[PDB]
Amino acid sequence: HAIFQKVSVNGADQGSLTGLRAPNNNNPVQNVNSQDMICGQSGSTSNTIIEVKAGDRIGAWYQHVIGGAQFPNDPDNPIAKSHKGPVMAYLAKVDNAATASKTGLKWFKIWEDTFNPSTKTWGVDNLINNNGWVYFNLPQCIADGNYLLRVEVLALHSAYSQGQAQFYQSCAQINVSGGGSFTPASTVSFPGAYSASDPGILINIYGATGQPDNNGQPYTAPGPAPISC
Ligand SMILES: [Cu+2]
Repeated sequence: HAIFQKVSVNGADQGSLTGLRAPNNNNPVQNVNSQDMICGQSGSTSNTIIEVKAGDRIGAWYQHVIGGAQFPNDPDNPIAKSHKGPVMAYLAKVDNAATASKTGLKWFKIWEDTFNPSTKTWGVDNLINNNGWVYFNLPQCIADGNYLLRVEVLALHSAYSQGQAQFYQSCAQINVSGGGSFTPASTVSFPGAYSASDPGILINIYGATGQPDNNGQPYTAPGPAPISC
């Protein structure tokens, strides 16, 4: 239970909900066929389009509720420790990031922090240790212009049952300058890219003594591999 609700650009805080299409509650999306998978449940929208340069260091901030912790010493801020899983980021090129319909876009993955089997560390573990932030660079080669930037937490604490993996998604509206001429060889659809039977979605992450360590096995994130310039 958490909401992606703020972006930073090379460390500069763009402000709460600035440029975001974000849900207004922290409940998960669980039906991978839902249009809610694209940018989360329909919630707040913003007219701002965040100016970024290709290659920039982007931060995406999750907190338990809109605005931060739900109450003093909230143990589930930025997200409950139990919610082990990967974090993924995708781009979709759009003409106008403020007015584009979220439906039917052509998505490609640019980054993910999944599971390190030898350290037993999930992307959500790093999110927690970075106080809700996940950091990644925009590719240096992507073309100039508007994009939606979709960031997604996949929490697997209940994912051993069909349709009970939990998704926490929002989209940021950005304009890229200083880019290159990259065109993705392949794109995917949301909804569509994920199937409930995917081995990173229908998964029992619990080991011998009940710890969520994936039995020290490698984990396969759903969707396509991140592009590289
Ligand atoms: Cu939760």
